[PDB]
Amino acid sequence: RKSKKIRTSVTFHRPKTLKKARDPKYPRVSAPGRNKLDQYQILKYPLTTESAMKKIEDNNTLVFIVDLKADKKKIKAAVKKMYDIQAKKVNTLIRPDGKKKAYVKLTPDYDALDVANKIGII
Amino acid sequence: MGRVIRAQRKGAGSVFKSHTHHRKGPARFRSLDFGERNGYLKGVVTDIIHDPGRGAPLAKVTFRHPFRYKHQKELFVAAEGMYTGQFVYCGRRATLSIGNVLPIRSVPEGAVVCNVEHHVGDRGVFARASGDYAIVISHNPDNGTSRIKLPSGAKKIVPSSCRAMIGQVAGGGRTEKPMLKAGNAYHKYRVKRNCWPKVRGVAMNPVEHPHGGGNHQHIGHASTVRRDAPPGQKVGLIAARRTGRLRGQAAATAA
Amino acid sequence: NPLFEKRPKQFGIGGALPPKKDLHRFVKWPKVVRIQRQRRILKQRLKVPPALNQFTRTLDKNLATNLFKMLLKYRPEDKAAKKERLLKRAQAEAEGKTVEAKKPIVVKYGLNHVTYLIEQSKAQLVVIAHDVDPIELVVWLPALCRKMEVPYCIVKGKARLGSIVHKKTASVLCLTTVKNEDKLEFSKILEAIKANFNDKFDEVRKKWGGGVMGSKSQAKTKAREKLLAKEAAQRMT
Amino acid sequence: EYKRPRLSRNRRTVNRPYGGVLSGPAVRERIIRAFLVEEQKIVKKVLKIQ
RNA sequence: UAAGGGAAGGGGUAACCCCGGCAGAUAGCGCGAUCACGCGCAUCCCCGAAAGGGAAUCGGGUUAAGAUUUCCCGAGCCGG
RNA sequence: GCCUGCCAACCCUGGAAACGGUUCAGCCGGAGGUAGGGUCCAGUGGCCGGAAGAGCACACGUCGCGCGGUGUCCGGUGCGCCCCCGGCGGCCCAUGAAAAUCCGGAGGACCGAGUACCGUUCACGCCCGGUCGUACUCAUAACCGCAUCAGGUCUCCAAGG
RNA sequence: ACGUUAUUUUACUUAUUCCGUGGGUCGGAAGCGGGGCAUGCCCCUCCUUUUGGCUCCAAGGCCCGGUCUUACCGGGCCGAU
Repeated sequence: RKSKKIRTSVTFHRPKTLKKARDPKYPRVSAPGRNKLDQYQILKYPLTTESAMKKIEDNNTLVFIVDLKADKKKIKAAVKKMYDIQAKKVNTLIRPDGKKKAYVKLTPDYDALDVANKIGII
Repeated sequence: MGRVIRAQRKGAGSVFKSHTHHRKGPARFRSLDFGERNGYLKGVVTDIIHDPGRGAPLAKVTFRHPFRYKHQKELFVAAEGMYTGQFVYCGRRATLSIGNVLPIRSVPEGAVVCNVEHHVGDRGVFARASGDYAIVISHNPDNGTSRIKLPSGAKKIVPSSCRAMIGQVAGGGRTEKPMLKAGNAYHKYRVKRNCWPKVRGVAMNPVEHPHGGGNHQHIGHASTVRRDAPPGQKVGLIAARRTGRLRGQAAATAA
Repeated sequence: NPLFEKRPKQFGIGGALPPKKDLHRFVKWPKVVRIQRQRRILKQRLKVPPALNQFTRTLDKNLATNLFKMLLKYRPEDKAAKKERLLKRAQAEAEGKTVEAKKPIVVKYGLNHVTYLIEQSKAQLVVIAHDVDPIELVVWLPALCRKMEVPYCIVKGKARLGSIVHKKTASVLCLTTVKNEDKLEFSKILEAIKANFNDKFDEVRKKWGGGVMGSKSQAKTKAREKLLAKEAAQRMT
Repeated sequence: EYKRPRLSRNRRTVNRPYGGVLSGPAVRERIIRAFLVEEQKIVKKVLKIQ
């Protein structure tokens, strides 16, 4: 493509400036090793305490103890998969245990009390 | 022997260094394209900005013209009588008015200048401290050499291509009238690179300083030490031609 | 004019970007460009030994090109060509039962090979590259040929010789033998070197270094002109 | 507050040229300068050539 | 982002380690741009004040407690 | 939301001597004042929206983990106190940062249509907003001095005589 | 004669050295102005120039134009030696 005169002429009307050129890259074909699906269950169990119990009634919210690599996005998806409910917020607390306590605010359209019964929590 | 003395501490380190960053910017002179018969590089004084780093002003001259590779802007050294909105001309064929900078050859003999270049493009070497000025002593039709009598009084051979600015530098008289406080002295030295109080060599311990020690106050030995003397040794009045109070003069070369 | 209003305008200089100018001669170089340009210039500046600067006095373009036309016949094999030949020979000798091919005639090439041929006096003519990055390597080649009284020629372009062999640097290639048909025009080539060096060994710089420097040439003209004017005016009046 | 927000287009500007930039009596000073230079320039040019 | 610190470069120092950038300057980052191609540019690039500087919230209620902050009503406000 | 600020600043009128207004530095007006009429910065207050559906004080009720009702308003004063915010003035051989963040204007290429195309820095409507800390003490007892040590240890609120 | 060899002085651009930059408009010639010199035939052996001038604006799209391949589309060259 490039007929050498063109590059020379561009620099000719310039006082230096910078550079510019480009060149390609290629991915291999040999299949880098290790195929895996090591995956933790973010929801472990609904955490059960006196302070958990009151909140279910009061504010439509189950309280779980969850992994130490928790966020809000993954856990909301997980709650939807496993208990068929929409979660409106997830709230994150470090514990002196060294794991993360999750307060998960649930939908009013299917009440946390009647979610609770099949994965009982006090 | 002794612990190391205070001069050697310059070295590097923030503690001995000044706040050079606070200082307001470059003092540089924009390197002429060519030409300059009145206003081919036209500057406009828009401010005269104080420089804390020498406590005397540099005129803010703003060159603004475009292209892309155009190089412009910033602080040429202030001269007397300059005003805002007056145009500044920088280059070879520039008109002879105060505050304009041009090669020394085109400036006539006997003419007061401020700034000179000690080889082209080093931007200002001779006379920059306030109320001082060089006066260009000789030229003739000499391609090689312009001779300038400096504020030191020395007559210097320097190339005729070297730029100088017409006028004397501004802020004169600065040093002449007395501080009349220790506290006024402190503030000036704080802003520049100097540590303020001078402890005398006598007042220091014999370990720290050669002149220290002794029951009564005195410098123990002759103050004058050799120029050839090495670092550490070299103290007092170094290589003094004479001492005691009479009848010297300025630097007086002859040709 | 209905088409446009202002037919002339001055951009150019005193406003607008100027004519492009010679920025091929100015611009910030990479390091490699800096060193390569200097090397030829410095050849002049330092005194150049007797073995060198016999070089640079190279064979003519017309002579060089017709030399290559002879070599068109003799060209050495490619990687593919050699491999191909083995298959042809193997088939012919085994199945046909035919006696071996005619003796091959080609240029012989490579430093150690060719230099041995000069010693034995097998090589009729050797063609020597002007270039080659270790200059120590190639000073020996005309020197040895001259000593043994075997004719040689120095042609520009190490790459140009190399193209014929279909490789990289040949450095030298030579003809130990030539066909009877090529023999007549081969005589012209032998004459060619002793038609630019039918001379005794010019051992270039006596002490001389320099070659003329652009600034110095201008300075010299001015100095000469002033002197000439003065001298002429004394005689005249 | 002063960037892409509850505010409408007008509140960032004055309609005149150099609306936010120059004061208005300052703007006219540069219109005067623009006028003076162009008229003077033709007079200068014809004088020099002759 | 600052004072300042510190990879990257060149160079000493075996080396640890230290200055600190260089041929990121016709080595590529950035924008149109979906279309593959063109156009533009440095002193880079991160950390550095949980005090500098700053995208955006209030009220009431509650428990063992700070609540603009937890909770909740009602009303917003900012960014995508 | 509607309305509203004087200093500073600006517009228009007008043409001033018996010259004026005016600062803690002489500064407004002689490149147009004093004076008359406007305009702007919107700290702030007002009234309305928020928002009483709240909260506060009462009465009554146990009708209880709580029931029904009211009233909750209108002025005044300044060398007060604290803090803020405004525009000034003193200081200096001292003249008192930078960036993210970021709009503006100048620039006018390019793209502009009608039964649609262009605005989409506007209003209204729809969805979403991740990561980590939040206990509480903060000291004559939760900190540091072996320590429930008369010590020390950064900051905000600051009643009445 | 070929230089050879040794002291010092002195000079050039290539080592090295210093400094200038988001390496800019360098140098040499000639275009075009025009002057001074004996200004004579221009006057070379020279000196100023070579698109910008009061006038807190502004100089960005290598530009409009001219010109050529090229139906328009679109590309050169020149404008700006």
